Formats: sequence, C-alpha cells, structure tokens
Amino acid sequence: GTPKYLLEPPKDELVQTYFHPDNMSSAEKMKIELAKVREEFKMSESDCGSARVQVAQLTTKIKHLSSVLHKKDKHSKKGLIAMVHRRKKLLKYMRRTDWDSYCLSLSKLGLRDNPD
Amino acid sequence: KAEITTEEVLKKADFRNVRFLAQFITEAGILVKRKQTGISAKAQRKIAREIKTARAFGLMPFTTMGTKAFTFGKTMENRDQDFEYEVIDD
Amino acid sequence: MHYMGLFSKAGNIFRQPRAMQASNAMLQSKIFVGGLSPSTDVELLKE
Amino acid sequence: SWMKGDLLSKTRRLVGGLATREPVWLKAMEASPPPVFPRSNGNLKKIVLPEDPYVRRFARKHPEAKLVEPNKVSAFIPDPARVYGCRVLELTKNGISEDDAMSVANMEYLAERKEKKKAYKRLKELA
Amino acid sequence: PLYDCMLLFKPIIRKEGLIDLVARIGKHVYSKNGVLTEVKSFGKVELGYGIKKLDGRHYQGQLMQITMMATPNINKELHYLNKDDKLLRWLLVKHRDIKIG
Amino acid sequence: LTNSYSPKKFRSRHKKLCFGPTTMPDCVVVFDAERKSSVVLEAAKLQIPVVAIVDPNVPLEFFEKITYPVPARDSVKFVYLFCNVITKCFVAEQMKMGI
Amino acid sequence: EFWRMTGLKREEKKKARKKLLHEQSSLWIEPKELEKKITEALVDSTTL
Amino acid sequence: GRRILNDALRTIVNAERRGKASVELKPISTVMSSFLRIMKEKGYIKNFQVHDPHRVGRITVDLQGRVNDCKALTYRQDVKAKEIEEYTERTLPTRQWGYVVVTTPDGILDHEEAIKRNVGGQVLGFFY
Amino acid sequence: IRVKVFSGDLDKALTILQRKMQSSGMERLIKAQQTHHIKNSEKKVLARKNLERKIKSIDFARKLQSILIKKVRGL
RNA sequence: AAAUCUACGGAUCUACGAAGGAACGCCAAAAGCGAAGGCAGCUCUCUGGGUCUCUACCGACGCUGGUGUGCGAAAGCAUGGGGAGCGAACGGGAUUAGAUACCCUGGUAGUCCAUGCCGUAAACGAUGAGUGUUCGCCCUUGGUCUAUUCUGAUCUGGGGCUCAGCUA
Ligand SMILES: [K+]
Ligand SMILES: [K+]
Ligand SMILES: [K+]
Ligand SMILES: [Mg+2]
Ligand SMILES: [Mg+2]
Ligand SMILES: [Mg+2]
Ligand SMILES: [Mg+2]
Ligand SMILES: [Mg+2]
Ligand SMILES: [Mg+2]
Ligand SMILES: [Mg+2]
Ligand SMILES: [Mg+2]
Ligand SMILES: [Mg+2]
Ligand SMILES: [Mg+2]
Ligand SMILES: [Mg+2]
Ligand SMILES: [Mg+2]
Repeated sequence: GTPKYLLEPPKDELVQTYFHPDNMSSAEKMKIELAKVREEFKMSESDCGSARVQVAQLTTKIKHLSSVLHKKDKHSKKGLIAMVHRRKKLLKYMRRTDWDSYCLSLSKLGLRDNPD
Repeated sequence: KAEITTEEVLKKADFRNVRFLAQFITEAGILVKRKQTGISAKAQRKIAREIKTARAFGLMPFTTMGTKAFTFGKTMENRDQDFEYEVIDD
Repeated sequence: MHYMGLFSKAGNIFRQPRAMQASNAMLQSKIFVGGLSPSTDVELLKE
Repeated sequence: SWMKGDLLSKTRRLVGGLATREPVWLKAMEASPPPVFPRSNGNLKKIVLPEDPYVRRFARKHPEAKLVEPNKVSAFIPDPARVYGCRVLELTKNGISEDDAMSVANMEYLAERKEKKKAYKRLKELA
Repeated sequence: PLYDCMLLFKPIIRKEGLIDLVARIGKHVYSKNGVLTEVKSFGKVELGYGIKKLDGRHYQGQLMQITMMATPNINKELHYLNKDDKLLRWLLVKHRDIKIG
Repeated sequence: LTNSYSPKKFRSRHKKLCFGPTTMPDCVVVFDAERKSSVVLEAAKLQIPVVAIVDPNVPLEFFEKITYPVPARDSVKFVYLFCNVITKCFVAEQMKMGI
Repeated sequence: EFWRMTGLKREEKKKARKKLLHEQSSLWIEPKELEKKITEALVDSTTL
Repeated sequence: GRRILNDALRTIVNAERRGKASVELKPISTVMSSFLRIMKEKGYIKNFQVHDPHRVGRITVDLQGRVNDCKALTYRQDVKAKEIEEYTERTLPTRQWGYVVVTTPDGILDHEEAIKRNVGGQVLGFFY
Repeated sequence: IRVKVFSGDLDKALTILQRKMQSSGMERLIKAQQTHHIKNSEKKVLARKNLERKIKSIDFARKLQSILIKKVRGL
C-alpha cells in the first residue's frame, strides 16, 4: 500500500521554486499583504477588528482596486465607493474617540484631515 | 432504475470521464432532467457543465439526429456497415 | 402535573391506534397522470 | 347579538335587566359551571425518556425484535425495547460501563430467546 | 496555480512530433519559472463527432495531459497552440481533486 | 332548529318522514367529529347549551360555541363510558323524586 | 488562550501540507529528465 | 430608552392578545423596571423578575389578561404639578380608567401620586 | 433515431421508432418548434399560463389517486 | 382565394465543400445572482457582494435623509467598422365603396462592435427605506449540528395554503 513517491529521494530546489510568489494568484498575494499590514496597526496581540486596523486594510484595498479595476466595469467601482465611505465613517469615529490613534493613522497612511 | 447518488456524481463528474457522463444523455443526444435521477441541483449543474465542456472538446455529440446512437469507445463514422441488410429472405 | 408523568413510567402506553397506523401505511414523487389513472379507473374499479 | 361574554354571563346579564324570560337551563348552568384551566404559553413540550437512546438501537440491536401490539396486548405490558431500556438504565444505574452493560443485556436477551425456543420445542414434544 | 493542460493530437502525428510539442511547452514553463509534476497519455480516444480541419475530418485522436504549477498569465501566452497543425483541440483547466480513469 | 315549524310533505319511501321537535330542547349532546351537521351553529344561533367531545384539530369557530368541551379521542370504550356516566347520573337524579 | 489554541492548529495543518508536498516532490520532472519521462509516459499509455 | 421602552410595551400587548402566560424582554432598563413596578402595583401584571441587571439584562413578566394598551411617548413632554389632571383628561382614551406615568425628582411615579407630592416632570407613557 | 426492421414487420419497427422518439424527449422538442417570433414579455405570460394549468392537473391527479387508493386496498 | 416575386442561363430537392453575421437548444424553473435597470454555450485572468461556524477582535461606531452625486430597458444622436436573419420609411401585388392599414413580395435607417451623448418606460409587487412583536401546515436554494439508515434540529433566501387581525 505504499505509494511510489516514498521510495525516491525528494527534491529540494523544485519545492523551493514551487512556492515562488510569481506562481501564486493575486488574491493570495493580497491576503498575505493584508495580513502583513494588520500586524503593524494592531493594538493588542489578538486584535484584528479595531478601527485603525480596518482603516489600514481599507486603504490597501482602495490603492489596489483604484489601479487594477477596468473603466468599463461599473459593478465593482460601486464597491470601491462603499470602501471609501466606510473608511470615512471609521476615521470620523476615531477623530472624536482616540486622537492618538487618529493622528497615528493619518501620519502613517498619508491621508488628510477633514472636519467636514 | 439505475441507482446514482449525489455524492457519487460529485466525486465522478468530469469531462474526461466520458464513460460515466454517457449515463446522462438520451438517444437524441440531449440532457436528462433532474427529476428522473433524483440528484440535487448542484449535482445537476455540475453534470450539465461537464457535458457541455466535453461537447466543446469533442468527446461527446452535440446531437445524434441523422447519425448513429452514441456509445462509448466506438467510432461515429458513417461507414458502409451502418446499413447492412439481408437478401436471402427474398 | 402529576399522574400522567407517573404513568409514563410504566408499560408502552404510547402505542398508535389501528386507524392512525393504517393511515400511515396508506400513505406509505409526483403521481400517475390523469390520462393514465382515468384509464385504470375506467377498466377496473367498476365492481 | 352584540352583547359580550360567554353563554352564562351573557344570559345572566340579559335576564337581570328583564330583557328575556329565564331559560330553564340557567339554574343548572349556575349550579354546575363550565371548567376553567390556567394559561399555557402555547408551548407543548416533547415528552422524552432517559431510555430513548438505548431503545433506538434496540431495533438494530436484536435487529427487529418483539411486537406486543399487533398482538393486541395492553398498554401496560412492556415491549421488549422498553424492558431492555429499563434493565440498562438500572444496570448502568450502578456505574457499570455502558458497552459492557449493553453486552450483558444482549447476552441475557439471547438466553431468553433460547429459553423461549426450548419452551416451544417442549410444546411440540407434549403436542 | 495548479493547472492541467489537455491536448488532442491528430491521429497521424507520430511519437517524435508528440515529444517535440510537449517538450516545447515544458521549456516554456521552465523559462516562465514553473514546475512540471505529471505527464501522462490516454492513447487513442474516440470522438463524438468528426472534428473538421483544413486537411479533412478526423474521428480519433491522441490525448495528452500535463500537470503544471505556473504563473497566472500562462494561458495568455499559450495562445500559439490555436495556430498549431498537429493539434485538434487544446484546453487548460484548473486542478480538481477528481480521480481520472 | 332555527326553522322547526316549517311544513313537511309526504313523497315516497324516501329516507322516511320526520317533523321537528314540538318543544325546544334545553341541551344538545353532540357526537359529530367530521362536522357533518350544522347543529353547533344552530344551537349557538338559538342560545342552547352544547355538550360535545372535542378533537385536537377542532376549528376555533366551532370550538367557541361549545359550552361544555370534553377533550378526548372518541373511541368506543370512551363513548360507552361517557354515555354510562350520563345515564347513571340522570336515573339517580330521577329516583330522588320518586320516579 | 483559546485564540492561541486555534492559531496553532491552523499552523499545524499548513505545515503538514508542505511536508506531504515535500515527500511527493520525488516524482516531479527535471529539465534534464523531461524527454525521458515524456517517452516513458508514452510507453505507459493508461486507459481512458 | 424610548425606543426599547415602547418595544417592550408593544411586545407585552401583542402577547396579551394571544392569551399567553409569560413574556421575556431584552434589552431592559431601570426606567422599564420602575414602569413595570407601577403596573404591578395597579394590578395589570401579576409578577415580574429581573435577571442579570448589571451585565446583560432580561426581564420575565407573568400576565393575566387585564391590560388593554400600553404606550410610551416617543418625544419630549414636560408637565407641571398643576397640569397633570388636565393632561390626563386628554391623554387617556376613556378619560376615566388608566394611569399616566411621569418621571420626577422624587422618582418614577404615576399621575395620582405626583399630584399628592406636588412635583412634575417628563411624561413617560400611560397604560389603560 | 434509426430502427432496423426484422422479418419485414414494418408495423413493429414503426411502433418502436415512435416509442423511442417519445422516450428520448425529441418529440417534445419537435412539437415545441415555433413558426413566428415571441418576445420575452410573451414568454413570461405563456410560462405563467403553463404553470397554472400544471397546478390544476396536479390537484386533479392527487384527488383522483387518493380516492382510488382508498377503495382499492381493502377499504 | 390569388397575384407580384423567383426558375430551362437548369430553380426547388440531394451529397460534399467554402464564406460571414447574430443568437446560445437539451439542462430549465412559482430555481440562482444583482441596490434597481438587468444577467444563459464553454476555458482562463482580474474583481464586487452574499451565506454558515467560532469558549476569536472592537465597543453604540446605528437608521433615514431636502439641497447634491452616481448608476439607469428600449428607441434615438455623433465618429469609425460590420451586415446572415429580422425589419420603421419606401416600391410593387392583392382586399375594399375607399385602404395612406391588416395579408403577400422586395427592402434602406436600425438591431451588432469600439468610444461618447440623452436620462425616459405599464422603470409594476400599480405596495419607499428601516426596527420590534404575532397560531400553524406543506414544498424548496445554500450551509452547520445531531444521526441510528431514515431521519430530527437550527440559520439563510425563495413559494403555496391558512387561525387571528385588517379591509368599501
Ligand atoms: K444580500
Ligand atoms: K446611512
Ligand atoms: K390566499
Ligand atoms: Mg435575490
Ligand atoms: Mg440602443
Ligand atoms: Mg453608423
Ligand atoms: Mg412586412
Ligand atoms: Mg400599398
Ligand atoms: Mg426581407
Ligand atoms: Mg415617470
Ligand atoms: Mg421591469
Ligand atoms: Mg427613500
Ligand atoms: Mg436546508
Ligand atoms: Mg423563512
Ligand atoms: Mg376572520
């Protein structure tokens, strides 16, 4: 009942080039990059849904979509506008809740201040 | 009737398993409905999509009107042996 | 409530009556067509 | 009519004000009023027994088993599954592992089946 | 991602032509930084109808399958197979965990 | 009951001819589970008490007009038991007046 | 601690996938073993 | 508070009309507990119990079939101690039966007690 | 659909061909062929009328089969 | 009912071959998805949203919304392609008292593609969005848990029937 691959020695250079990020899809690359940017902005160690974490992820998604999305595709630009307005709502919450987190988010992500 | 189950369909349904997919076409070459096999809607969707992909690839007939009936493994040629007959009766 | 919960701790008192079990056996996809069941009712069931 | 209340209260209110003559059944209804029962929240609780999981397999166990109703008996004489569940409830009642209790109930049921079979054989012997 | 490339060669194409085309596609994958995990052949198959080309009509074909792990852009530059003269049909599909045979 | 004084006519063997009651009843005891007759509706219209045995699937419209519900399944034993209690109670009351 | 217990078992599942891919790597194709394996597959020629 | 107060009161009336025995209210509030205490004192509900009042509250109320309608006002309504009776003659649908429950510095009272204590405030609602 | 005739029995071959054209479903599609063009706004109306007719036939066959199966099995 | 039309320069019909355009039979529908308009052959790439489970995070961050902004069947308009079938306008043959129509025969714009404009429909469930509560029965889409071999339970949308209640 032993399969044939359990006899020959495994190959290390092929399994090294198997996981090169040119061989993975854009959704997997986006998952890895969002998991990277969550860790910089987390407050606690298990924190994944606080306001500044969501703002960082939304900014990454907006910057990706605003370049990738086609002009003729109008069904996903509505979702992009929804992302923009949700980010505005979260920033509006942070500006009156936590001024430290508001200033940290604006300075690190390079956005502007609006009381309007 | 022939017993087919949704799990069996979901494990076997692929456009390279033409022998298994030939259960779900009639003599006219058209697709069997769901109500006469009892499988789920997901199973029917998967079966129909795989038969369409196989038809585009060329392994299965689009229609069998004007041609012989499709069974797996033998040619769809219109040879001289398609209409062999008998003369000793006359 | 007291007595019915006592008598549940006894023999099999939750036994289906004959009429209900017979209706269950009467019941046990779609149906026969009208032009088929009418032919059956035209040939048979005239007795 | 447009009066409110049930039969006794509506009739009592009508006959108090000299609208209708007194019916005969009014006095019997006053002496024996209809029953009343408290509010119930509309919820029926599904009655269950602790022996239910052991009864379950008992149709797989000893596969199909006894039937004492077609054999119209009485709603008090237990039905195989019921006696098997009672034994394993009081059996396991005393700690005894669950599967070991199932085995020792299975063995005694089969010994009872052998005892019944030899009873029928001696029935044929004295027949 | 993980792809299966299915190719239907014409019935008169010979073993050297099959090896030449499959080696060309493999060298394409190696240049674009991919891994070839399984090559297999189904021999001669029977078609449900006559596939029609410039030469004539064909009723049997040779089936080859190559399993690869390549770039997402692999199907865009596998488009030179549409103008191939040893090929009847070609199809690149994603990998499915279904036993074949 | 709502029209107990309407005329009747003799026709044939029929299902036999029967007039209404001369006296209005004071109580109606019903053994109708398939609801074949309008007796509950007529007694509710004419303000007469109704003693009847109620099924679990009785409609609200028929239930609200029943004065004395007896919740049970009308098996032969329970119908006999019901009628036996009724008959024994009535004859025990009748004996108290010397009759 | 419940989050930590879930994060290890998911990391546990990912690693055993990589190990199974590693021991399955012994049957992949080198560029210097391309044509040999093509010809051997043509020799095998499995059923439909 | 007004949205959840009217929510619980309409739940109570809707379940009264179905002839039920108990109702469960969640979310709850101290104003709602005091309103229910006034209803219990006037005899429109039999009993009520409050569970876990400092983390996640739930209130169980036992009904008897005596309350016709409960309203909680969804707007601000001021009242002085000398306007209570004239306001009551125009708020209740029957102008005789029913109680207007106001909140005061002295606590949450009904309209008959607040006349005796001579203190006004915000009208919360009424039941009749 | 081709049917071979054996021993010169044309009626058996024609009956077999008719039944095979029936059970392959091709007779339904050969009757469903339209002579004119119908818009989608009329396809919706025709499908709705088809559904109503089907529901009426389902009720008829349900009631007929129930009153048959009450009598036939010893009742 | 006919005629116009088309055919002895060989039509219709029959077998094989070539070109080109549009739409995707069976599956298949009281199914599915989308805010609405809408979306049907198959393979790949990129992307929007949704559902279920969690002893995971955060902590009222929510609902509606004048002025504004965006999307928006079909027909139509501007520039460049394409044009099989259908077909406003128009030519002809019939019908009629007349027939600028219905019927027949040809057939341009258009329907199709790329980039823009307009911003309307019986854009209809003739029913604005949202929150809480209210007796059940029978189907169904996608999950999850339990099963005791055939089933139960709980979410999620879609349908049929109904106690109350409401309705001229
Ligand atoms: K949704
Ligand atoms: K909003
Ligand atoms: K209805
Ligand atoms: Mg939907
Ligand atoms: Mg247009
Ligand atoms: Mg143009
Ligand atoms: Mg025309
Ligand atoms: Mg004209
Ligand atoms: Mg034309
Ligand atoms: Mg309008
Ligand atoms: Mg519409
Ligand atoms: Mg609005
Ligand atoms: Mg379900
Ligand atoms: Mg639902
Ligand atoms: Mg009503």
